[PDB]
Amino acid sequence: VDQRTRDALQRSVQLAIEITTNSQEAAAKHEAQRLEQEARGRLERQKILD
Amino acid sequence: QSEAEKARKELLELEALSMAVESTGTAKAEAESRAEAARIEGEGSVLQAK
Repeated sequence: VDQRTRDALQRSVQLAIEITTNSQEAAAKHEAQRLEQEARGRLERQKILD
Repeated sequence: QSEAEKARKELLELEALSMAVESTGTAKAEAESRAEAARIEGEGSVLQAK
């Protein structure tokens, strides 16, 4: 019945959306770091072979 | 780092061989030049003595 209550719940749903976007950005950052380290390791082994 | 050390072992073996070659070549060259000069001086000293 109270409008303030519904307005308070809108902040809850926008915080849930912000949480989901932060989660996908963190997953992308960790995949980027894994590929970066794999390429760096292959590059170092190739420099020693050269 | 484990894979890089696996190849770095063979790199260090080849560098050990190259250092061996360089050091023994330098020492052999200098010693043989001094021995040749000494032999020529010795035969000259024989002829001077006569």
